[PDB]
Amino acid sequence: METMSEAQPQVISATGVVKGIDLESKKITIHHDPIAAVNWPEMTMRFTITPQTKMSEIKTGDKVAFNFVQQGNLSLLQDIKVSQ
Repeated sequence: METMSEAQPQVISATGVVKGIDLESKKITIHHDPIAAVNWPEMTMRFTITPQTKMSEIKTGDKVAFNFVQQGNLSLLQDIKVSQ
């Protein structure tokens, strides 16, 4: 079995409810539905805003859909928006 890696983070899609937003510390705290791709159960997790994250208007209590990558020991948001 080949073990070499192109080291390129998969984009992980998830849903949850926003519990806290800290634009300055670059963290959005989200109580998410389970995420099968990474074998995470329902949890509250801190996700990181990068300068490239495609933000939209979100607030505490919103149901959101979001995408993130696992890279540099952090969960880096690719985008986030309100969701059904």
